[PDB]
Amino acid sequence: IHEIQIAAFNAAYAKTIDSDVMEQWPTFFTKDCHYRVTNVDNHAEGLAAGIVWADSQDMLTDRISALREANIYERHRYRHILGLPSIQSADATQASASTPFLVLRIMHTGETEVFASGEYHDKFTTIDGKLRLQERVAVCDSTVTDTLMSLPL
Amino acid sequence: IHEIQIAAFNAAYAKTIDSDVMEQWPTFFTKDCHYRVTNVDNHAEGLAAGIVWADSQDMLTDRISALREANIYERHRYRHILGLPSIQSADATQASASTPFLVLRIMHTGETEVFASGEYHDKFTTIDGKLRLQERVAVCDSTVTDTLMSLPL
Amino acid sequence: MIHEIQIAAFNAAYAKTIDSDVMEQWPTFFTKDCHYRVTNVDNHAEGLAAGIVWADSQDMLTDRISALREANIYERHRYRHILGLPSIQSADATQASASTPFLVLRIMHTGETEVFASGEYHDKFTTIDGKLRLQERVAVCDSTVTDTLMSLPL
Amino acid sequence: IIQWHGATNTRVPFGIYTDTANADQEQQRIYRGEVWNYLCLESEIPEAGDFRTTFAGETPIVVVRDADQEIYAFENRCAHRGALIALEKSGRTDSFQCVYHAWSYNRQGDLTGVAFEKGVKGQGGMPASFCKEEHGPRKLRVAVFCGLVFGSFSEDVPSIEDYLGPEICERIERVLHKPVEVIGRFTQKLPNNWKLYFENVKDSYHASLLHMFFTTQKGGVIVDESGGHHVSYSMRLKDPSLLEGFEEFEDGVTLQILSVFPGFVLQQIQNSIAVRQLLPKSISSSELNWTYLGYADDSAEQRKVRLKQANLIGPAGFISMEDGAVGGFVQRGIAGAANLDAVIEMGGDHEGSSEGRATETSVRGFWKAYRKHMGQEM
Amino acid sequence: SIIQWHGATNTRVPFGIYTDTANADQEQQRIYRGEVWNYLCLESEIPEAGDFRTTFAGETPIVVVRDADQEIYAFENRCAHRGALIALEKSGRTDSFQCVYHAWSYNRQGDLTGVAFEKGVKGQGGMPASFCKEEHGPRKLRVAVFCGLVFGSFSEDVPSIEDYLGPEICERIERVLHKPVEVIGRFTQKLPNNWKLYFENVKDSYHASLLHMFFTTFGGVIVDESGGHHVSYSMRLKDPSLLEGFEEFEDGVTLQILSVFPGFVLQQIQNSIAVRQLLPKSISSSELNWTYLGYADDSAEQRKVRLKQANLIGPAGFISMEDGAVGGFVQRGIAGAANLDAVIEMGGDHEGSSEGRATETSVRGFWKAYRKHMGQEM
Amino acid sequence: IIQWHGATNTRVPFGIYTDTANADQEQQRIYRGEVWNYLCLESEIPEAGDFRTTFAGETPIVVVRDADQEIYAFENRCAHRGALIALEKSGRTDSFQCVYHAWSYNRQGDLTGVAFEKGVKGQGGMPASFCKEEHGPRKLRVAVFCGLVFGSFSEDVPSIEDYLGPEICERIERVLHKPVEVIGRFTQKLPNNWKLYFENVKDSYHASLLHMFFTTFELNRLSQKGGVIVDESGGHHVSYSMSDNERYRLKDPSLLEGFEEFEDGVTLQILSVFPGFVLQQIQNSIAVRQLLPKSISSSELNWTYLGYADDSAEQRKVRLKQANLIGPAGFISMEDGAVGGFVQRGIAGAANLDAVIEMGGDHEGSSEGRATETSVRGFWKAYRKHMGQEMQA
Ligand code: FES
Ligand code: FES
Ligand code: FES
Ligand SMILES: [Fe+2]
Ligand SMILES: [Fe+2]
Ligand SMILES: [Fe+2]
Repeated sequence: IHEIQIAAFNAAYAKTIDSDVMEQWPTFFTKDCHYRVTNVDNHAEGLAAGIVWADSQDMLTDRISALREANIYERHRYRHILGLPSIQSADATQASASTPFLVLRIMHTGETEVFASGEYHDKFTTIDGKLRLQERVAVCDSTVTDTLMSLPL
Repeated sequence: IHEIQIAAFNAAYAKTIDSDVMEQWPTFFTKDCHYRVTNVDNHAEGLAAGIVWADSQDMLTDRISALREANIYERHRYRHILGLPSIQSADATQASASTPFLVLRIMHTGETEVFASGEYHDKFTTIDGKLRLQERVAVCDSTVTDTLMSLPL
Repeated sequence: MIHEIQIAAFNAAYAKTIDSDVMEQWPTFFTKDCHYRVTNVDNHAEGLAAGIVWADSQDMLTDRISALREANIYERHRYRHILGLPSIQSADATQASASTPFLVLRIMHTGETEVFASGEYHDKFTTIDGKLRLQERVAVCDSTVTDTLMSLPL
Repeated sequence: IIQWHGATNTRVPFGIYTDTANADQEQQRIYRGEVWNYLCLESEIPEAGDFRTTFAGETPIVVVRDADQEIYAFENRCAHRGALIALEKSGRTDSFQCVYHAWSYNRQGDLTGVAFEKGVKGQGGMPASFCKEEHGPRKLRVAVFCGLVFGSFSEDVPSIEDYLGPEICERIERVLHKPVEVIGRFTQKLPNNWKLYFENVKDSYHASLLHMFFTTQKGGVIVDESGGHHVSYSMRLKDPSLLEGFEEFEDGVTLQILSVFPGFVLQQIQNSIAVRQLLPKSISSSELNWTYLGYADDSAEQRKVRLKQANLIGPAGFISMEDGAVGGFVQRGIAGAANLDAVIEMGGDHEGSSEGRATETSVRGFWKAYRKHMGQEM
Repeated sequence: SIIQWHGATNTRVPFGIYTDTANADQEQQRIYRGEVWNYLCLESEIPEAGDFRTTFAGETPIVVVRDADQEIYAFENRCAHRGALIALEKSGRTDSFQCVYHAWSYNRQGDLTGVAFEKGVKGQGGMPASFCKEEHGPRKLRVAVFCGLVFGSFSEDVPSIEDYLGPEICERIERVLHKPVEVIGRFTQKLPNNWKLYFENVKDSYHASLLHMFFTTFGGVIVDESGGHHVSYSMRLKDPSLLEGFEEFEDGVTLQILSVFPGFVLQQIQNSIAVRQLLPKSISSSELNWTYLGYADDSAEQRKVRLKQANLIGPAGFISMEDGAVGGFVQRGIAGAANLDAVIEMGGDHEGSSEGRATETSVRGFWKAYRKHMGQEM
Repeated sequence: IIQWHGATNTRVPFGIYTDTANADQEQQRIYRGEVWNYLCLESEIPEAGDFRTTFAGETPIVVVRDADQEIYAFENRCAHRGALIALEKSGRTDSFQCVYHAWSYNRQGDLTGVAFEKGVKGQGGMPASFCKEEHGPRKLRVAVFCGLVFGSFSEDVPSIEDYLGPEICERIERVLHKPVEVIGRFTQKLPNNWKLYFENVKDSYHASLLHMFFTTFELNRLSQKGGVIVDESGGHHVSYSMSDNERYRLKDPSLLEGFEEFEDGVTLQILSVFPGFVLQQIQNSIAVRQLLPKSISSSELNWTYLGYADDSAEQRKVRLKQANLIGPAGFISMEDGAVGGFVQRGIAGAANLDAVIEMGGDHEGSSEGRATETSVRGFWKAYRKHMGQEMQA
């Protein structure tokens, strides 16, 4: 597992969220994954809470369900701009990697702002063909989220 | 014909616009190209108009000429930050792909802003050895342009 | 041969060192005899030599990091670098002239995020014992303006 | 301060472009006064329940088609605690319902339901002195003219026809003679007070001075009776198909630019047709919403011509890019000059129709209408 | 005038109260720095001598610090020389505070301890013989600690904490904060609205099952004496472990939300425990600081329960996310309506409990306290 | 609202840093009043037609070399409808022409041409009462002193030598004594009111307290006499400082090694001129700074780094190395950037209170020793005089 394979998976992950084909987003994770949105201060102090906290793929599907069916929020999109992954350790089938990210938010009425940046802390595994996330934790540089966070990072 | 291929073309496309060596920008396209800048709204509704709308290399050459010699605007530069492309289909010579982009505008006075973001919808051909754009449509996430757009995305 | 992806993985390690504030390692990306400078497109166009930071030894870099740790007063904050794909001007098996686009965000410990610098690195790379080493890095910033102060190098 | 020199519109006090308290009074006296605000095209809300959200000045609006071709418009403000009612740029609905506490509104903006109005279990709810009937966002008078939808908060505003006057009505009719179609929407955010863009669109004097493209023709200007509305008319590229066009008008007028106070433009440049909506945002910023048009009956060859001609207009327009930045140069040039005056004397103090370029008659015309609405005549 | 109340009743609120900047300055003077208690932090977050955190009361920067006697002290984060912030870290540990500018130093009470070069260097310069250290320092707060909640007031005259809270509030706080707590995460949510819209929101039982559709998809309130404080109580998921819980309060109360004027919330939603601090920033923006809590005695399964339920709250919460946005819907819906009023007529004002679904008595309660403090009664 | 405590400057009202009406008055009474505003160096506009755009206070300005070898400055505002006339930071022009309706201007800023002034085909154009000579941007008086170009709106400001006074003139002359060369420009955006920065640059008190770099890496530093000069206006100041080898716990001490060049012994000379100019000499590091107000809460510091035209490559390299001490990432300067913002935010709840400025006594005269705020109180003496905020004692 090389950085450009992870880069390629990251392109599809990002493309998925950015194009609002949100139903596909859980498929990027194993059945029993961890996914968490957090910030450096929590990370630094070893605090476990997340803005999003999931320990199964089902919970990701349900989060998406709620986005579709229940939650009220104004329309907006993301634009993800990722950097090159760094691998901490890798096999032929598993990897620990971090990836730097920037996420713009563009309101439907036109305003664009830097909504989040940081790095994903990942554990990857290979099911069949391609890479799959067992863990993705989005450690955000800022402790501040503007208004609300409706789409996952 | 894969990601890194396209990424390397993009890098040179971006270096071209960013370093104001703009005369060479049209050489990135075939003689019978399509170039449009639009936004997600227009694109979602199938509306065809473009902030810029060109259907030949020469038309681009003219835009750059108008920019050098005719039009009045305050001096500014762009900075492109591109993500990894992703291929819809490819052969050995022809490719459909999309690249995410962020474009910063830095006025000559010092102010930096996120000026545009979105994805390029691209059609690539080969012209003996070196990749060339048949079509680039810069689909902007925002329906707002700050002040004016003079340099191409 | 030095190619674009050795450079990009090098850049990713470079950025990771600064962004994660493991700043004692930053000087080791560089040769003992390196040039490092931070400047802006105007100074570069007109050929002016001064830098916001101006170093002609690795030791100069180390000294900078020491001042950062021991001496200087500043509000805590982090950078996040977002690098594009390098392009190489010249190249053989040991050495390359290269350029890479950068965006640097600054996030204050209080939460504000802003685009802090953007531009391109102008690099001269060599090889010591396997992987790359910068003989020279010039951060040419697109803006003439620095917001408040620059503490961390680009 | 914002002191007018005299009754003449020859001198405009630079403070008019920076004084925030004046801006507030513009909101009361112009946007929510005796004007018609441009909302959208009737073909953009073709079916009952089609709605759009926009602004009159600073105030958010809903405009919406109801039964039997009827269009209605009201304040996008819930009569409960003031939340925006419609959160979408566009959609289609039977009923509006506030997301906050689930009050509902018909297509005309009447309040038709209050959540737990009667109470629950005869606990709480509204006092008996409460009439849905007496609570509602402000409704706007609506007027349609050649497909253009306009809105006014004012019961005393004249008819769309008298407001425009005969000259303007004919020149509108001239371009909007048959069904049109939206081929694109772009918004251009302007780094100036709205008034600078508006004067700019009426400013025939810069036409061939600022825009050094459009030379590398008998001119003239109509101004209406009030001063508020105006028409400007005219009658080494490697790929010159940008500029190739076709006759379309019975008349060989190849440029008609037309303005309706306080923020509507209709443009015909060759075969390039567009509507512009100008909206104030802050004291030093405004927004210009472009809608590019073709005709329904465009041939394929014809549509393409509009698409190439559009290169002249909009945010990267070979002409329009310059109209966007120039208000900003004014905004900044006067940074140290709030107590001084713009000098606007080309063609004297005349404020009526003229022939020729060497005048600023329609610019002064805008100030006459502005001072009329604002109560700032001497 | 945009801030003129319509009567002595709190059934009408003038929309100008959310945008008038002179009035916000008055809020700083009469509320934040008046007879109130501002929430600073939990005593457990500063457990050792010399541990401190920086925060705000209103717009005024504050330092809160533990001393060796086990007591907690708070003072304004302003050097008594030329005004610099004293402490620059969000949290740390120290013996003395020292200003980075000219190194004046303060004890953990905020008294000025040392002036650099007060008596010159090498007998040259320094202070005048008339200078006296004792006579200069930042404003010191009164500190009150209730169930580990650290509050601060600038006013000598504010009632004691128990008296400020009232008995009903005290016992609802005591019910949640009964044994040692442990912070399990911090997040901040910037709100695009005036602070008062959020604080009204948290008190607004009326919206509970109208705005938040999560529950139908997949009551009861009390106001303090003051009006200031309030309590809200309650007695198809691919993975429903999200809403899986466990008994821990021997009363069956599954939802307790409690507010303390002018910006503290304590919440219990099933097993999800949190504190919120609400701080004004500009006229149209505020900041909501979340401190997620666990009990120090949590088992691993209990704790994971908390972690999972937290998906209900905070910036991405299945409830909370709508709470963060709705303020901004009001802020933007009233853009043209600074002259008009919120209508808050729902439910009756009485001694005792009310059903939460169909009353606005807690919102009115906020306004009674507000007018009192602001001198705005009639 | 904006009330001084008394007749001395030992107490400054914190409201002076946030009051917007007061800031408007600063524009009339300071920037467009009886002062000299720093524009640029003569050597930066050496050929006829060479111009730069900049500001005096908030007002945009163009400064330009004409064919008679003199330098002229005028307001960067077209006399027609207000457009900026010159849109480039720098360049070279024959005539200036506003981009909007092609009005033309010579290099003194007189209006020379109005498009269609007498109509086209006998129609339109200007009334007879419009005279080009009565209509132009405001011209500045221009003064050149040792290559420093300054502008004033006021016909009543003293000549530059008199405005500066003898002490300041000589010390400008001591550094600016032979041709200089620009070797670097950088701008620092400051997150405070302009006045917090100008006070800071006058503030000798903080020199060895805020800036810990020297004390941190000191091993063998020979000790110095420090002092402060204040001109009689109070508006202008100079801060100064004056084995065999200085030793530093630095891997590369070259950072700090230089050569004698002033025949002087003075190792640090920092000089300020009301309301916003700095000339500095820190060993061999020479620079000028231009300070401009931007909003009530922000300002801009424009740095011009200098060498001498006679520098040898070795000497040059010393300057380039010492430059690490200064600017946005200076071992000293980075801190000057942040500290005004610390004040701007510490006083958020304190607009009714006052700064205490009592070091070195109650007046604004020269002083030996760094443990003084005399040059700070000096600033406010000149400030309150321009502003009409003096009190009877
Ligand atoms: S604000 Fe609309 S129902 Fe309450
Ligand atoms: S401002 Fe704190 S010691 Fe001077
Ligand atoms: S604004 Fe300058 S010529 Fe008209
Ligand atoms: Fe124009
Ligand atoms: Fe809620
Ligand atoms: Fe300093």
